[PDB]
Amino acid sequence: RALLLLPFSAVGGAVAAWQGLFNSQRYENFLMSEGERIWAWRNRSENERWFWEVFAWDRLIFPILVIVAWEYLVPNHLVWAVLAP
Amino acid sequence: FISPMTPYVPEEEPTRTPPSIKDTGTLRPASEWYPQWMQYRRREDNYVFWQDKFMRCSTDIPWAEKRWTLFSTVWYLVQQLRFVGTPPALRYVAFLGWRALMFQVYAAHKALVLWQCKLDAGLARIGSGGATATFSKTMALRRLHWRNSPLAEALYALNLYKTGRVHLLPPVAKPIPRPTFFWLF
Amino acid sequence: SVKTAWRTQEVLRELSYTQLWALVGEGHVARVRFYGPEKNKVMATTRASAPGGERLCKVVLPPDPELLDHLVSNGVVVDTGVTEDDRLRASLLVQML
Amino acid sequence: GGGGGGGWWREDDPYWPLRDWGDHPMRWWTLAFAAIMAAGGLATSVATGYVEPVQAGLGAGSLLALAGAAMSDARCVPGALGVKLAWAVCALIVLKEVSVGWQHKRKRRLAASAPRLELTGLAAAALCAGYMLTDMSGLGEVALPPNPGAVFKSPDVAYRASVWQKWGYGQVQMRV
Amino acid sequence: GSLVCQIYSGLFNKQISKNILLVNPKTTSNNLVDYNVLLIQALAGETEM
Amino acid sequence: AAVDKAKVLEDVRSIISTQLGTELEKVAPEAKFVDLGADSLDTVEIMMALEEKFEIALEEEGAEKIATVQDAADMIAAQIAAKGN
Ligand SMILES: CCCCCCCCCCCCCCCCCC(=O)OC[C@H](CO[C@@H]1O[C@H](CO[C@H]2O[C@H](CO)[C@H](O)[C@H](O)[C@H]2O)[C@H](O)[C@H](O)[C@H]1O)OC(=O)CCCCCCCCCCCCCCCCC
Repeated sequence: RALLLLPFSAVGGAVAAWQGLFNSQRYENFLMSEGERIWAWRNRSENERWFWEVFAWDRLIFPILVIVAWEYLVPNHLVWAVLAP
Repeated sequence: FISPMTPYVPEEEPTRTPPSIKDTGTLRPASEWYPQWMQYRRREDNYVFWQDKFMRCSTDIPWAEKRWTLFSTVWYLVQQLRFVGTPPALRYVAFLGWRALMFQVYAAHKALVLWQCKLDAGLARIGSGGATATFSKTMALRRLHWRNSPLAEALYALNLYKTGRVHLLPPVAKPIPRPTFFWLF
Repeated sequence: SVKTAWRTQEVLRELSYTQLWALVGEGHVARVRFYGPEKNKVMATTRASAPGGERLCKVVLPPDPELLDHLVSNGVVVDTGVTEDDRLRASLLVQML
Repeated sequence: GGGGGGGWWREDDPYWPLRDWGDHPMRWWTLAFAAIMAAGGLATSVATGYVEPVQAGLGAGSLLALAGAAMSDARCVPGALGVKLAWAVCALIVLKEVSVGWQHKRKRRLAASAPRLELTGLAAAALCAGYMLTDMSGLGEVALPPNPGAVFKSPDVAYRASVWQKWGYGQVQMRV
Repeated sequence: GSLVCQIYSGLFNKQISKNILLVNPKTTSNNLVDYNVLLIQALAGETEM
Repeated sequence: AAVDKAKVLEDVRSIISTQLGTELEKVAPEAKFVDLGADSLDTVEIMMALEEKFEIALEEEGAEKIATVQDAADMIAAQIAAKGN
């Protein structure tokens, strides 16, 4: 009689409700609000983004790491510790 | 020398962005997109809803919010993880949860403000005998809109408790400026 | 001079074999943790009855086959920092890899 | 209770503490904290014999008293510098208390040492929060130097080239 | 503002294309920086588009 | 800012009635809240509801002088006009 047991329909209803939560005007309004907040934060920062995208590794951390790594690797020699680097 | 009556109050540059035109100021969540008063205004005079987005985020940024510091360098990572590092679906469900929680805390604050009005009447009776038993509705709205400092609240409560004078209010608290410590924050 | 210097965190305090042997024989060391790839360094956790309380000292030794017949002879429990929880976390990491 | 300006106490002008008297709101708080820090440090060093209480006592109390003197006219560069110095001293007190601890509070057990956050650290953190929540803006021109990412969309070719040259690039073609 | 927020939200990627007419009346001497191209370039530079 | 004062008055009357219990008829422009029998705290709750409905900040100084429904709608309409700036 009751085929409702083993509820694959009920476990797929979670995915159906998840899909129905978006593609609505509420989610479009939330996306536009997030675009406004992203625009505001991008205008606010403008320096930290350049520091983190250009400076932080290539001109701050990586030279320190390679100099420390080279001095940790090469023997205690004048050529290998000063002149070759 | 050219003293103009009132002692000259220096007008420093703003350090925080002015609050948005859709704000409520009362800890209640703002509306989703449209602040609902536009329907009670004429069309083509509601141009200042996008003219708040401009000059709140593009053209009138205070220079105290463009300061580069170590704290802002760290905080860029939090904001980047929030915006481009976390999916907008999870951001949306967290936004819904925060909206519901903020509505609940606004209802709690409104009930607390009404109870503070009742306490206002009680303290205004104990201090003026039995004559003054009202309460200041402007002070009620001031408590609701968070325009009062704790010192102002304590001074007003003490003032009620020992002389009455409901309609003698403390000064409105100024907005807190953004703190700056050199290169740290 | 604990009443003269300022407090500066809690660094280890390099001892020597002789120092550690003295405070092990006098019953001031509660636990030892042998470390080093060559296993020639020891974290000595002292007990509260020691003159100075619980301090995590660091000792470097020569290879002398008499350490056991002093430590477990008097009171000292040897230990390693890798427990079964750490081993199971390592197994989980291997599974993720 | 009689600080800053006058005082009336439940008769007339009841909200007199909120009047702008010309000084910082936290001036008497930082002066009182300087007094109790110097007194507590001297008393602790006399009672125990440790010299960290007096050295980290009167030494920080003098800085807080100088900051409170500089905050007596909180509309000037001395006022901004005084509130920044007072915040720095209180933040250093909180940092030392919750990271290193107090030497005279050293105990036998490792769990009894426990740097923690006692009443002095609580008071210094409360003063820090008081500075932040009353007034710290001022000397906001002192920050990290502007990046070439700030001046990418700047309308000033001279300013963009100055940042270009200062940050080592200099000879990169501007094309603007 | 609608275009900027649509761009920053990503919806401008999947939105229907539209034509917008711009009118800047002929009063500039020669070609001393046209404000229509100035405004559209500012829109594209602010949106990084 | 050319606020539709008729619409503002109609919604203000609706809010007042909705909170208290009366119909839209009983809430007349010239009617005092005192006539409707809203207590002091009830008048304050009505001002809170008006703030929530119109999503605006009520002019605190002057809320002790909101007597008529017409006065409430006039202060609200002035605030709607002053919001856009
Ligand atoms: C019908 C659908 C069924 C579910 C919907 C509702 C049920 C459950 C809702 C979510 C769970 C409980 C949320 C309660 C507190 C919110 C968490 C948080 O920290 O706060 C989240 C904030 C709030 O969102 C943003 O918040 C911004 C900043 O405001 C606030 O931001 C912070 C809020 O934390 C601070 O408190 C700050 O003081 C305050 O200003 C804006 O103001 C806006 O509100 C908005 O843009 O987001 C952020 O910054 C952080 C972004 C990422 C965090 C993700 C946390 C939870 C994700 C759940 C994913 C699981 C998916 C399955 C679905 C089931 C859900 C469990």
